[PDB]
Amino acid sequence: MIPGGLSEAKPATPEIQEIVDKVKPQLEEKTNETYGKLEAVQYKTQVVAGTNYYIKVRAGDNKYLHLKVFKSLPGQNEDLVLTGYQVDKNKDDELTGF
Repeated sequence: MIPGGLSEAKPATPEIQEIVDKVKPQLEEKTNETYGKLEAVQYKTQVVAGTNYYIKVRAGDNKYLHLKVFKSLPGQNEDLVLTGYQVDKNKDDELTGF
């Protein structure tokens, strides 16, 4: 199907959305939409061998970003990893959510 980090994930936390203001200090005040889509979109959680994370970031209605935070630690513990990473404008443009 096309689940946007559903089930195990919340709607833009005060933490994940803060990331949209750190590495996305433009994508967070650029869409300048008249709604609440200027921040994180949501973050799902799922182990793996360090704890995978899916940070789908929100950039408004026309802009959208995305990330996958992963604390790589499969027994060897060799730094983290982020198989996810995206800007906005219309790349993560995906209307997901229950």
